[PDB]
Amino acid sequence: MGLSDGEWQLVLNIWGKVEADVAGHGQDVLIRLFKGHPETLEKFDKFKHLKTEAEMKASEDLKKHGNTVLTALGGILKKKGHHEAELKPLAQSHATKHKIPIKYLEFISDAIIHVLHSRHPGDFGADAQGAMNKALELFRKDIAAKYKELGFQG
Ligand code: HEM
Repeated sequence: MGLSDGEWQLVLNIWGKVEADVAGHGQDVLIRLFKGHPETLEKFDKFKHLKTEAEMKASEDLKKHGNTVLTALGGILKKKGHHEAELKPLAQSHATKHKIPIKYLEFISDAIIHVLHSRHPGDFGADAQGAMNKALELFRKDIAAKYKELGFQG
């Protein structure tokens, strides 16, 4: 499931573009996630009134969440697979406190890739697409294993 050094370089180069506007990218990720998979939105009582894309884009609170999520994921990606320390608290909260179904991590991975195509079509070529897919697959695989270790089957 690992990535080569070259693959990690493609991942971190496109992530570098995300880092120019972490909150905005993160907002767009959550908009894609919530619109495409409304069951995910249901996990956020505070966002229940957000129905349209425009309403979601207008929400500074959703933007803050976008920043939270992509800040943590960026920290994980920069470790190039050596992310035990970063993954531990995230698995613990999402498995045992928030109880977020493991499938939703696939949905958010898809959403990240959608946003990268949307914002960076010139710089997100097929090699970067493949490498980013591998990186998100590794993250998902590792956090799914932790979910089970923690006793969360959802
Ligand atoms: C790339 C995947 C994700 C990352 C990096 C991520 C990151 C985080 C971080 C850093 C926090 C705050 C600290 C904590 O409680 O752990 C958090 C809180 C939370 N996350 Fe996630 N998250 C991810 C995916 C999801 C998904 C897919 C959902 C639900 C659909 C979700 C639901 C929550 C909820 C309900 C909270 C508590 C919200 C609050 O009370 O403010 N997360 N997330």
